[PDB]
Amino acid sequence: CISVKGRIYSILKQIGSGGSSKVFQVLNEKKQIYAIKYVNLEEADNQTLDSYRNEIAYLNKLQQHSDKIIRLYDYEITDQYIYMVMECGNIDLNSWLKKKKSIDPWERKSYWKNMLEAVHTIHQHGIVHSDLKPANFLIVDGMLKLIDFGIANGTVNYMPPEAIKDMKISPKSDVWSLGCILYYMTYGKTPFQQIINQISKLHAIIDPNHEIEFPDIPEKDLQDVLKCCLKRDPKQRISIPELLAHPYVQIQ
Ligand SMILES: COc1cc(S(C)(=O)=O)ccc1Nc1nc2ccc(-c3ccc(NC(=O)[C@H](C)c4ccc(F)cc4)cc3)cn2n1
Ligand SMILES: [Cl-]
Repeated sequence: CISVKGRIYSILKQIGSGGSSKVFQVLNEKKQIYAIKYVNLEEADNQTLDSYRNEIAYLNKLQQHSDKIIRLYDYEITDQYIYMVMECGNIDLNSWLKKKKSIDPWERKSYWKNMLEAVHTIHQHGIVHSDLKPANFLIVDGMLKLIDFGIANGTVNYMPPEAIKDMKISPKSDVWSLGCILYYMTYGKTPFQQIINQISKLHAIIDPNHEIEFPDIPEKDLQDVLKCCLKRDPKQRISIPELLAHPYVQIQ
């Protein structure tokens, strides 16, 4: 059992395991299920501490706004630890993408509508996630949900081109990454999943004369979204507001 704000939660099991953190499935007093995230601050430098405070502040704040942000029922913070008590998932996306070989199309689209609402609402509060990946979303009553904001602190397929020339972050960056996910969700893999040598996989992402391949398919709209989501020049890439009005999410 765990105590947050003098409330007892019988642990049912581990679900998540970071270096300094855990996620637990958990029964409350009335034996309703919840996920609780534990973070251990014992070893946490001052920025890492501010990053946590910020992510939490912003996750706290976007409760009102969107059911597509992971619900957060309560939290405690202390110099030693953090507990966050949250609605409990079925499974993350990275998980659910690996097993599924064949995806119903009215359900891929429902999930895409869900990703757009979520990322739309963080863009409206000046949050660019800057590292979107399926890990960052969670299925919850068949509804897809964002669980973090890329503020707090090993795949590389979802990385947008402009990211690689950091070496300035516009919400377009997120659109690329949502792209990369949607691509996997229709062509069973990410765009640069074939190019295993990483030094060159980076070179492919930035190269305009390199051509991402979009197999012709039944939903032409969906083919259009992916091409528009994966334009290298971010000012030519399609905005979240644009994507929300695209036939693909609009035509029934
Ligand atoms: C059976 O349940 C399952 C099973 C399987 S599995 C093993 O089948 O793949 C998989 C999943 C579930 N459920 C589940 N439910 C929930 C609810 C909430 C979250 C959740 C919410 C927010 C965060 N936030 C953060 O990690 C960020 C980085 C953060 C936030 C605050 C900080 F101070 C520091 C960092 C992270 C996780 C995760 N899960 N996961
Ligand atoms: Cl509660």
